This record gives sequence, C-alpha cells and structure tokens, in this order.
Amino acid sequence: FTLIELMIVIAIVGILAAVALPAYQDYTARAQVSEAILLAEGQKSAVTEYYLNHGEWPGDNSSAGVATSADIKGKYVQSVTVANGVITAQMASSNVNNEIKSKKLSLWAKRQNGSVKWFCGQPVTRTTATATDVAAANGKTDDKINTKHLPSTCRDDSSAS
Ligand SMILES: *[C@@H]1O[C@H](C)[C@@H](NC(C)=O)[C@H](O)[C@H]1NC(C)=O
Ligand SMILES: *OP(=O)(O)OC[C@H](O)CO
Repeated sequence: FTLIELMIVIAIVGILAAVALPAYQDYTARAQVSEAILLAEGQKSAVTEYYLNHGEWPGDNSSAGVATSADIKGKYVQSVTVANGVITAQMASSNVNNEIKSKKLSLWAKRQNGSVKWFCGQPVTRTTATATDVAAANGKTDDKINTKHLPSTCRDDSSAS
C-alpha cells in the first residue's frame, strides 16, 4: 500500500464513525409505550366487570373501581384515565422518549354477541356510557401516539369492530 490507501482507510474510518443510525427512537418509544399498554390492560378487568354488572360502561375512574388517573402511573406513564369505558394512558412529559412525550393511547372494548372484543391504538372517545361506537379523540394538538411508536398489534382504528 501507499499513502493514498492509508488516507482512504482514514476516510472510511470517519465514514463509519459518522454513520447514520436507524430510527432507534421509534423502537425505544414502542418499548416505553408497552408500559402504558400494560397499565391500561390492568383496568380492563374493572371496566369489564362494571359494564357486565351495570349494562353501561364506567363513565369515570370512580365507578370503574380503579384509582385516580394521576395515581395510575409508571416510569414512563403519567396517567391512565377511564372515560365511558375507554382506557386512555398518557405518557410522561419528561424523562421519556421525545417522540412519545405527553402522548396518549386508548384501550377500548366493543361488546359482540358472543365476546367482548378489545381494541388498542390511538386515542378514542365514547360519547355516552351506553354508546357502542367510538370516535377519534380530537385534533387539538399532537396528543396522539404515532402509529410507528405503537406495536403492530396495537394500531386499531376508531372504526375497528
Ligand atoms: C360510575 O359511572 C357511571 C357511568 C355513572 N353513571 C352515570 C349515569 O353517569 C356513575 O355516576 C358513576 N358513579 C360514580 C360513583 O362515580
Ligand atoms: O383525571 P386524570 O386521572 O385523568 O388526570 C387529570 C390530570 O389533568 C392529568 O391526567
């Protein structure tokens, strides 16, 4: 070899050092959102029990049997709220992935004739406790967890049934 080869390998070392990284933030965000998925799944039993014994979805955390929304918190989850049978888990505002800062995801259920289908994904809103349909939460600001920061199994739409 010669000096040109050594300069070329130095340039290649620089290329490798300054190589672009994949969107590992998305995967870390998925891992952190898994915590809120588990926390929202925790309240599924209470919400389902109230719906079965009363015929209408739990309007608030109070009659769902679950604690206050601020109390249902984890390392990366700041709140898990139940609104008309829809379990919405909100991320933390700091010490979390920047992609999922202060973002929410919903875990709602639809009662079929033979089962109670459970759907997980972007935030949804049920108007009344007796309503059998859900709709997207609101535009407002970016409170929706991006679908790339959610598991592929947790990307259900508001129209899913
Ligand atoms: C529990 O959620 C119910 C949906 C609600 N009923 C109505 C008609 O709003 C009820 O008031 C709640 N109970 C408590 C103790 O908050
Ligand atoms: O009522 P909830 O437990 O959803 O908490 C309200 C507060 O503004 C942050 O969640």
